[PDB]
Amino acid sequence: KLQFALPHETLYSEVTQVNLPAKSGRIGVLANHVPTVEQLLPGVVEVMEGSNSKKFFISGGFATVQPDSQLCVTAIEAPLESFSENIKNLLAEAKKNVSSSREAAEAAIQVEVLENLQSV
Amino acid sequence: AEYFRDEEGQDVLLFIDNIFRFTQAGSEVSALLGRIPSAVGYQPTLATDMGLLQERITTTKKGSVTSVQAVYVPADDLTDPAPATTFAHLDATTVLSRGISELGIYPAVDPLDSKSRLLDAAVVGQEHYDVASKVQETLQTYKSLQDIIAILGMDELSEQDKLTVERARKIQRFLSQPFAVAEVFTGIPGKLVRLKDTVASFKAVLEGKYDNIPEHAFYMVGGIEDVVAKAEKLAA
Amino acid sequence: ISYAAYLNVAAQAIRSTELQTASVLNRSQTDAFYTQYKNASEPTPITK
Amino acid sequence: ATLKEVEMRLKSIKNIEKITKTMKIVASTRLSKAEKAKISAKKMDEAEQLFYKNAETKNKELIVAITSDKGLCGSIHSQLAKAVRRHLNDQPNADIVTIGDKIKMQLLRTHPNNIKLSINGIGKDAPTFQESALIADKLLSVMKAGTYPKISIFYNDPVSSLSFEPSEKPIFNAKTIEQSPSFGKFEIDTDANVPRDLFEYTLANQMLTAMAQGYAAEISARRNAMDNASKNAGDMINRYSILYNRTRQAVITNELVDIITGASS
Amino acid sequence: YVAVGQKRSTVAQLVQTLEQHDAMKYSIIVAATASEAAPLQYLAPFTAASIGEWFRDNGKHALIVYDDLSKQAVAYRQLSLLLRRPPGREAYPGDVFYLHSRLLERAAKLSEKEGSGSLTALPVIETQGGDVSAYIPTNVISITDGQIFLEAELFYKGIRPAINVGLSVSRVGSAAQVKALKQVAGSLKLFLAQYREVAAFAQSDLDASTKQTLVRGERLTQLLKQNQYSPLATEEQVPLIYAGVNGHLDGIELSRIGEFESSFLSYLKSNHNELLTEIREKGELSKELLASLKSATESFVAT
Amino acid sequence: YVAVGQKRSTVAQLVQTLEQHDAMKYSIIVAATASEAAPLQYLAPFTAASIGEWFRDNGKHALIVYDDLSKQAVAYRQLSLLLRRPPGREAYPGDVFYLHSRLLERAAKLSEKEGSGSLTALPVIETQGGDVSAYIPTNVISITDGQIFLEAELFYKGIRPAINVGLSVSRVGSAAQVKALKQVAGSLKLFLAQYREVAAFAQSDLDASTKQTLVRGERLTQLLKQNQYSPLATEEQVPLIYAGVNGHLDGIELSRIGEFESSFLSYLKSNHNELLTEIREKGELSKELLASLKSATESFVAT
Repeated sequence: KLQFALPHETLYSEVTQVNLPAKSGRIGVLANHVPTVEQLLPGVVEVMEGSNSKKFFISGGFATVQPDSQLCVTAIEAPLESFSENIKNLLAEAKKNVSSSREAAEAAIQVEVLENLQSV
Repeated sequence: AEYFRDEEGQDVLLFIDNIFRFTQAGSEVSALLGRIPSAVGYQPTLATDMGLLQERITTTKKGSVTSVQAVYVPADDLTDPAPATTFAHLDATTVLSRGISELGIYPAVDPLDSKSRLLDAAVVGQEHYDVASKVQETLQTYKSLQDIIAILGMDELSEQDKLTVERARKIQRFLSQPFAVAEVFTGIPGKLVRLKDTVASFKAVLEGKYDNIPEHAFYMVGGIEDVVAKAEKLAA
Repeated sequence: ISYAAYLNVAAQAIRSTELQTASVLNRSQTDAFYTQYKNASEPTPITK
Repeated sequence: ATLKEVEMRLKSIKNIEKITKTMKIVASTRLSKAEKAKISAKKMDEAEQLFYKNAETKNKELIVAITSDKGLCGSIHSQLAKAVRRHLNDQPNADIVTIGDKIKMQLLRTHPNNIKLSINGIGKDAPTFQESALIADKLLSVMKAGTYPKISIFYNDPVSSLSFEPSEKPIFNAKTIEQSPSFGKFEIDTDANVPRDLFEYTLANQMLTAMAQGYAAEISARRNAMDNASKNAGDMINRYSILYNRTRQAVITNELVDIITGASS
Repeated sequence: YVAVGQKRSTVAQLVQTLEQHDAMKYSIIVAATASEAAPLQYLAPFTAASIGEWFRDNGKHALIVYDDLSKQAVAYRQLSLLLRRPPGREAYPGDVFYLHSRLLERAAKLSEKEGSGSLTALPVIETQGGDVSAYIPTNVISITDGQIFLEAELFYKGIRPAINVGLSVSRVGSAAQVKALKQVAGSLKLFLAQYREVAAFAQSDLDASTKQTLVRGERLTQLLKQNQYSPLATEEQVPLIYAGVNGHLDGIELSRIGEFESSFLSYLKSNHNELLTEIREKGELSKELLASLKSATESFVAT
Repeated sequence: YVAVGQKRSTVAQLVQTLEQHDAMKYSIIVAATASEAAPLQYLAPFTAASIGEWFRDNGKHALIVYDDLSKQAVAYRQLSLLLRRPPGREAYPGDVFYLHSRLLERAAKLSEKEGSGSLTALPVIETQGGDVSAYIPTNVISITDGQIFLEAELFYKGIRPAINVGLSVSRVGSAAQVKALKQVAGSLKLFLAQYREVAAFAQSDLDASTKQTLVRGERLTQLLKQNQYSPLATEEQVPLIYAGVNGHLDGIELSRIGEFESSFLSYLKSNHNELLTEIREKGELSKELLASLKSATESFVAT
């Protein structure tokens, strides 16, 4: 059972294999998996229910396998369309910004997002 | 009229147009006669003069002059003296509303504002009274129910409440009757339904015997027997 | 920089991708003023 | 006069009726969006609670409360304010963070001592993660949330779609995560500072849910209240209408009498 | 029964109604219908009161209903204007106060020397749109002692008789009551003048105390109404008031109130009408009768 | 045109305006100006009506515009009061109802015996603060059938003519409406009706249905604006209304409606003067013409 929920949408909140990018690297959850808490990093997420796979671009969040086999994924913005150039333009601007200013951390997040997007 | 009633024995019905114009005319004659006009510019003899007109209208042993009057109340102020004098004479009121006509109901008579003073139980018969009271209650509840039922949603209706809605909307359509005179005017042959059969019709509709038949199969129908036929044709 | 502030910034960045909706834009644009208060006086309103 | 002062006042009442009508309808429209949000938010919340429950959730303090900048949302503002006052008797000197003006003012009256942080510029919008995130971030930095061994959040739970019961719930501190037997029901290594991360994340996620519940209660209350207003205004239309009618008749009579008096001479 | 300014047809129905209830034989009807000439209408109450005074001056007790003095007012207005006496206040002639007052004070409870005659005046005033601040009604209110204002809203909302209790007073009424109906009377007028307040603020925090009062108030209100043209015995009124005052009836759900009254009365008559016969003649409820009634009422309450 | 109580200077402007539009060649202006004596003012509409009768009697048609009978009333008042004839309500003569009725009944559409002629009439009444309750307005309103009620707010809001369509009725109405214009304007009545109801919603979060109505209503309001002293042809009334009815104009930006209108007219005049001439001469809108008309509107909407 997968519970994948966002503030403004609710997705999978059964599912067979879920592939997650986590503080602990990358984690895949299949059936019984020991109950965990993981911070989800800004991510490309794949959720597979049977052979069907849906691919989500995710702003990071939290993942918590519950001991009752409920994979609580909470994230702010997760689909395929979310990945679907402008971000590269933005990163250039944001990089210039790092020179003066928290904004540095923002731009760092942007490098991660651009790379993560580029990965798709 | 009195020649018809007294001297031809016939029961007759005499229409009068605006009784506002009766008052207005009387008011002028007073002023012309130079009499001091009384309250709210109305003849001092207002009550008595109307009294003569509306006491010559009466049921004699030979006949009866029934009178339909048209009251075009000024300013819509029922508190005005001219309406008051009229209301004293009136026995029943038929309140044809245009809202009702706008609900496609011809007759245009607003059932909730149509009231009679000889709607008394003894007078109209106990059975008729009970049936009438139920139809009034049904419609009254229906109107109130529709106020928040429409806004909140029709699904909010209880089983009992939508039973009332079902009966009521069927009664509302069943009210629609084409008129013989207006056979041409609507294009639909009229229906005249006798009083005994009116009681019978509403009794059945209240018990929802035929309620399981479309509302537009009750639209513009005649008596209860008639709408059995219309139901069949509508379905066909 | 709180962890969820970090995540928040990422979420805003993520709609920059080409395909967009008003509710998203509203989720990426809001203003307020956090105002301090004393044990009384209110240090000057500073935009959130 | 009599006549004109009646008429202008009646016109005022009419216009008021029109406005209360308008608001009530618009409120229904706005309410629909609010309710939708509240569902999604509550679902998200349930996932966080899934951890806390299964973990065993066993616990100066913090009090956070939410009521919009704007009023005329019925007694949402003051029923919650009253419920703060009772539990601020309970607390010794807890610091109240008031998210939005209406509750801020009422609480300020009750104690000006306890009010340390307050927000403003929230209510007009429907709550969004952006707002919550920033509010949370400032809550951590400004109020140093960890100092408080227990946090409590106040909001208005929209009990039924015609009712609102002011409600509170306790936000679980990082200490809670630490001393809960959540190692026995979940697994983390130690490299992650899961208390310091999960605390922060659920600080906002819990607050956002509370904001959503509240926003829905506010708009719902506003609809209910403005509807009751329309009814009260209607009654006043009828009451002044009778006055108008009487006044109109009286004017005719009084003027007429003057004419008669002149004519008589 | 003085019928002034009433439809000659309607009056003929009234006469027939009275003869249907075979009541004509103890009553006189004076009639000055709408058709009848305005000076006759003007003189119509005064003449009727002369007839009444003959009974009063037999020392015998009588009653006179002047329905409607408002129609006398319109008549006197007409007459005055047709005499071209300058228009009075509100266009009602200025001697209108004298007209009503001279009429009204001829109804009286005399002294023992005069053999204590009665002639009870109940005059019927037709308030235009229920305007209780209008020259003709107020002048009458000032003349009479006590008024029984009736309210349209309640009438419409099926309380017949619609006795508005905000605007009904009796300024010499409590002396009238037989001791039984003083004892059972428990100032329900006060209680339901708390019910009016309770339902005033029903439309804030509705405390259980207010709710309890509301529950009683509502239940009492249901009890009061009585179908028109069916009057009830004085004896029968004693238990009904007892029930409500002693809160025995308060507890019966609103739906079964109608049942409760008829059934209660039937129950009492079947159970022992002896108690009611005693209170009818004695005209007082002894401590024993009060207890016996408490017991009997408790007996009905159970069933 | 019957100029009643109007300053000689104002009527000079009227005469001058008539001369500008060279309309004297079918006009008659009966003038009783302010200066003219109160008997002349009294008889001025009456005199005028007689002038109309010759045309009517000859079986022709004509239009007599009594402007304004409100000032006629004042003159009759002046006469009656000065002749000490009994005064009446609002110090207006008792037979003022009779005066107005006498004038207003001498206009009609006659039988085919009488050569089918008529005298159309259009009385003008000046409302003192919009008080239709006022005695002279109430009387006239009763006598007349149909009213057009201009409203000050609309005038200020630049809707010229300022006709308040809520307060305009025409009992005879559509009986004399041209068939073409009748066909394409049932919708227009209904749309405007919705626009009135949906008016108050003008102040945020609004249903799409409500917004569609709002868009239609605003564009329609602009369409019903007209430049004063520049009447438009019926053959150009019909196309414009068809467009609005078909919601073609809805898309057009609010500001651009005025320009769009004139352009549309010129576009029709150049492109489709076959259509215009057909509309005019047939006096009816054939389905085939309406087909073409939709096309023309579409083309114009595109550019």
